[PDB]
Amino acid sequence: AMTGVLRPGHAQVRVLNLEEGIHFYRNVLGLVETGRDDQGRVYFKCWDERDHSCYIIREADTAGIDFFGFKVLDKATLEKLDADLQAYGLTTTRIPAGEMLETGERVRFELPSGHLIELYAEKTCVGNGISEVNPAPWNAQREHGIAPIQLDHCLLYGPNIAEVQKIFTEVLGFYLVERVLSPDGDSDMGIWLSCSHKVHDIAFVEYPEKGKLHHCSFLLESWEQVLRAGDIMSMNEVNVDIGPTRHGVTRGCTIYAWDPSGNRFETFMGGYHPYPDYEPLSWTYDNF
Amino acid sequence: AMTGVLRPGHAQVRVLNLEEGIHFYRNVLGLVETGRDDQGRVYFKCWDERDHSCYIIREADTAGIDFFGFKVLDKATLEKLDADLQAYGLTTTRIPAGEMLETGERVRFELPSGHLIELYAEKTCVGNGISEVNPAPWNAQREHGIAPIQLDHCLLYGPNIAEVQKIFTEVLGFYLVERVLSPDGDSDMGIWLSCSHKVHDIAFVEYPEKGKLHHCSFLLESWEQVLRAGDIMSMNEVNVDIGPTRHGVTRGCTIYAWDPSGNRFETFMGGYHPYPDYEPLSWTYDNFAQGLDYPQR
Amino acid sequence: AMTGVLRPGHAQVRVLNLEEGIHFYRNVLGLVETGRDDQGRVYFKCWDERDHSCYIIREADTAGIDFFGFKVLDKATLEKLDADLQAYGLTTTRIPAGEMLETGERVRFELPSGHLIELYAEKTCVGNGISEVNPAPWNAQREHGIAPIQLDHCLLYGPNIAEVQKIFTEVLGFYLVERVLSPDGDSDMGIWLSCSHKVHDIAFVEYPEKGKLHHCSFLLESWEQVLRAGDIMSMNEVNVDIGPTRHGVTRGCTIYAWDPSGNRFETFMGGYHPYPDYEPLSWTYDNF
Amino acid sequence: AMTGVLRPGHAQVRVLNLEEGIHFYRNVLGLVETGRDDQGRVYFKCWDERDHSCYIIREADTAGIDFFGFKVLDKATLEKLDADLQAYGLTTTRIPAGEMLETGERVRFELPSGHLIELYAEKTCVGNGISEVNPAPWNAQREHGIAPIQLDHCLLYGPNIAEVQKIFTEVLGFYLVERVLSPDGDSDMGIWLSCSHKVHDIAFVEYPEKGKLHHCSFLLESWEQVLRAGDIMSMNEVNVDIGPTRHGVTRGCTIYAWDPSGNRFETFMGGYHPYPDYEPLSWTYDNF
Ligand SMILES: [Fe+2]
Ligand SMILES: [Fe+2]
Ligand SMILES: [Fe+2]
Ligand SMILES: [Fe+2]
Repeated sequence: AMTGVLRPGHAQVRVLNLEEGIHFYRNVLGLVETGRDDQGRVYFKCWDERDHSCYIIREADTAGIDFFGFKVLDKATLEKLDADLQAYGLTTTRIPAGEMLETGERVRFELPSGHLIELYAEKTCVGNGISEVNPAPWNAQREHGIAPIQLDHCLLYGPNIAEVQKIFTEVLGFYLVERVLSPDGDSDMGIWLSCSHKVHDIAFVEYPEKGKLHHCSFLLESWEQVLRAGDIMSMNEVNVDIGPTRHGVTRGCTIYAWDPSGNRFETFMGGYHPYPDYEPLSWTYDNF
Repeated sequence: AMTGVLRPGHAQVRVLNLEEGIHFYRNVLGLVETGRDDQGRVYFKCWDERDHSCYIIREADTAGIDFFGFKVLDKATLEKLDADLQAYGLTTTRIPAGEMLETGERVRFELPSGHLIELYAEKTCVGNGISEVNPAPWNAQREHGIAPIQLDHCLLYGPNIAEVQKIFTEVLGFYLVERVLSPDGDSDMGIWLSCSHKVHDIAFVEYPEKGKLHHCSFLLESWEQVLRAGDIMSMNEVNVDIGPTRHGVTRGCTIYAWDPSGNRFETFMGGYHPYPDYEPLSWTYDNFAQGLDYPQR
Repeated sequence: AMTGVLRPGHAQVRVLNLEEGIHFYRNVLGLVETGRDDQGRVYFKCWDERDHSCYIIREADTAGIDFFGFKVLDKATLEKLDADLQAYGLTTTRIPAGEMLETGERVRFELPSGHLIELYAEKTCVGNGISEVNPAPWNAQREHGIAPIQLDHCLLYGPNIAEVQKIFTEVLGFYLVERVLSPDGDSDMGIWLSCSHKVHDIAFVEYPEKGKLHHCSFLLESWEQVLRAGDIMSMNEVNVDIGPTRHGVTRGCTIYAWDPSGNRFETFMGGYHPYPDYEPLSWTYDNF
Repeated sequence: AMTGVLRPGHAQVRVLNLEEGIHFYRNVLGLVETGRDDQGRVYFKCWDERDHSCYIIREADTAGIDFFGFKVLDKATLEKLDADLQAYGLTTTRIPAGEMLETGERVRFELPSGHLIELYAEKTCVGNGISEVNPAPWNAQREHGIAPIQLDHCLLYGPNIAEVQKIFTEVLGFYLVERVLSPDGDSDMGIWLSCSHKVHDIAFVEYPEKGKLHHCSFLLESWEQVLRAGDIMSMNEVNVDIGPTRHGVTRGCTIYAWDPSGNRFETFMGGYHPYPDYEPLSWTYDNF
């Protein structure tokens, strides 16, 4: 069974120019817009997902991530984790239900790396636009823009990664799948964490600047859809970070590109299938 | 967090001839031979898996599946599941550790459909043939035969699927992802169950005969690998049931082929990502009647 | 250099319902419509080709093919082929320019198999919808329906293959790439002919009835696109002959499907790269 | 039909060390070793080609290309071609048959760009290691190393591209498919020439030094086989130049890597289907 924290639920990013962000994400990446709220944010979800949002856009003075939340099994599991997080030593805040459109209340806290993380149990299930009975074999959203299948994860840059990991593995029920060993002596300079059987649901890399966003990732269906996302990136003059390639760490076949506002995002596919009884894989710092 | 029942752990299948059985599986299917015991069972595992075995072959007079087992999180989860299966009403058998090469003890029990299912917490980790430090994405093994990535599931034919469903969802922590609705006077004619975020770890289709194994399934990296297995099956004059195709009742692109003994197997890739909070999808009987899992055809 | 007969240029097929055949080819197959003449024929071209047309549909009381034409290098070449065909003994018919929209004059003759074949040197180049300067690798057109890349060939059914092989090899400048051997008593049941370095530009199979059309063929980019074609066909209730599969006698990974009128067509990719100096491959009858 | 110059026949390149070259091309690139003569050259051909060789390496003081030969339709075409070169103002050397293993006489000349070009009509057809009757659906050779399907072309660096262009399109019956403009006072900083219906069998870029080799290219089956070439390269610790990506000029999805001696080679796939009746595509200097 999949219990406790189930999967990445949503990332709310900051954009410099709303209209430019709404067009980029809706028409280039191919996310499906589900709503806009009186606070100025626009709600987006991957076409094949079932919940109302997985990526929220918001205008502000700088690029970067406001926060990253995960959906948990149920409301009981929400209070339980709230209590454990507190018991651990973190100050928990409770954003009331509805503060976000179609979203129940969420338990928020801040990590030693300085990132804002959320936990919620309820969020509307608008579905994927396909019938629940004999779902058709083909659908048009599938090909609107890049059109990724799900918010896969995010990679964060922050200072106290060790304290970070203990929180996730000792309290949130994640496990280390991959890690990058320090140049020497000691710790991990990068950690890939999973709360399921995916290579990872979130990853953290050691860095001084607190709360920095490296990237939010979207899973694609094949290597060819990655080449395709590449072509669509050029057609739309999207600044690309690292063209299509393989990731030693994760084995992901990916493309790193930039938002019109500087936020790095990723469209990849590939990876093995780890489970909680697995020992993590490690990479020497010189190979990182 | 992945808890309780984790994943398909092994299937023990019956081959009419042990020798030709080892060649096909290791040379055509591409599974990795990992050991052979006193009873003369020969063990295999997909190259990318980490545990000693996922597929065990035993010589016999009849083809089919002896049993199908799931790996559970830990010893404590195992004793608990054993306990809950008792409390629900099923009788439990306890197989001693070592009875299977490199495996801890397992909890066995028969379903109302007749198939024997097993649960275990321990099985030796032998690795995936690749270094644990600075690992490459693959090695020569990925190109030995079809070389599937993992034992994905199995589909079984049995008489009391409504009860099997209850057992798997209420006791074992599985959830329904998809089903085939009754011809009209509704009920369920087929069920696809997941204990993870996979479309299904196991499936059952209503059927008179008890203990029927429709097929065991192995996951391939991509659609091209599926095309490649088809070329490999052709070359080895393997008897293919239904060539590469868009499955249907599961979104998988697959090939159903036969064992030299008559055991059907599946090489496929693709699927969506369901989670425990999702509601299942449904297929109307007529639609299903056109599918690959229909008792007829 | 590619000389004489260059490539399949057009196929004219009969449909029982004009407007019902139009929606299908433009929306299911995804061909691009380029025009409609007074005879009530409508023209199509794969999106990546440059010529005004490659497939023409005419309303008639019976399905099948009217003719199949090949484009040749130039007028000189066309007049030469015209003479050469007659010197072999074949009666030649000359169709005037503009008889077909945007098409120059063609040379038409009938084979022993009962099919009509055409040669033409001129047809307006309308382009592939992409610019001539700094062209992108593709555009929206590539994802409208199946959207094949080119009219690849056709397979014809007819009675005098031996003589048909003769004409193509000795008059038209083609060569045998592959052949299916007759049961034991050796002659040729099937014939795959090339006038380029493609596995084949046309193919014939010995059959007692004359002028029969087995299928016109359309090329896709990848196995992934063949799989996609299968999905689009399923979504549109297209009657599929034989599902996605690896055809031995060509290596192509294809799908045979049916037009709403009964005209079979194929979408496939793959094969090898043969040349005029290569000896042909052979298949035994049973294997066939 | 394919007449005149059919396709790229062979490339002889120099390797600082025979043994390491023999290992790389045989076991990493996956070329099939066909032979070795008394001058110290070892011979290779792609597994799927049919002729005895497409790539010949020699131990020398430097790394570059000695010569690159094109196969022609027949002997008459060879004499024909040689005579027109001379009538063009090019002296031609005549290498006697046998000189190169399993290879007949060959016409050789030099381009104004300093490179040596060969033309030949005969080379022993060894086959592709698969039967000529009921060819197997696949062989183990197909997965031995990267294992390209054919010597697709080569790109040369040298001066006076304009001169070379004209020899090719005016004497060898090649034609321009794509060009790269110069900033202004427009001439071609780069040209892509085809003598078939391939995007190109050869290309040249304006360079001060003459006789330079930029890279020899090998064709792959699909976008996934390239990613695979990527992985195999990494596994063998081969230095990769420009990671897997979409080209633009040719549309080819490729990866450039280096020889254990410095020669750049390529393994790609993809591209359209041009013919001699097509007008070349153009790229402004800014994109190049
Ligand atoms: Fe990532
Ligand atoms: Fe299955
Ligand atoms: Fe065909
Ligand atoms: Fe190239």
